Amino acid sequence: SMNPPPPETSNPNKPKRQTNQLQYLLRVVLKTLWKHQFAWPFQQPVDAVKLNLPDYYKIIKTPMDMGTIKKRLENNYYWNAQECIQDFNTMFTNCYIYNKPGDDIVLMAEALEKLFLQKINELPTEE
Ligand SMILES: COc1ccccc1Oc1nccc(-c2c(-c3ccc(F)cc3)ncn2C2CCNCC2)n1
Ligand SMILES: [Cl-]
Repeated sequence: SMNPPPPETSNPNKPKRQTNQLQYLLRVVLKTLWKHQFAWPFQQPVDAVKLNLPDYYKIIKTPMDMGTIKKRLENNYYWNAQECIQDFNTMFTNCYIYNKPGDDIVLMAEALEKLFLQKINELPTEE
């Protein structure tokens, strides 16, 4: 089945702001996750056509990936850090819903998620 368009990453009509926490989410969290050895399947939308997963977008109706998150952060798409954190969590959750526990892709997600949680533990206070 066709892939859907990727998630919106820029909205001219949606107010913008920079905060310490959003800067940290881009320059620390996204950066560190991106460089992880297991990051590659998470760096762009799931290409269900290429991967021959005709049921992927029948099951997953709230897709997310780190390529989209990088753009949202760069485009100052988020008003607050919680919106961005939610996107990371959605990305991991989708992986867990579609796949079986113990599958390689799930172990990979779990490694990134642990790293993610470690980094959000050190989220700066919104000074
Ligand atoms: C470990 O990745 C792969 C393994 C074998 C073949 C291709 C692979 O690449 C890949 N790229 C993007 C997504 C996925 C993926 C996701 C996926 C990845 C990220 C995400 F956020 C959500 C789902 N869920 C399942 N898969 C594959 C499908 C083929 N059989 C092995 C798992 N795999
Ligand atoms: Cl596996």
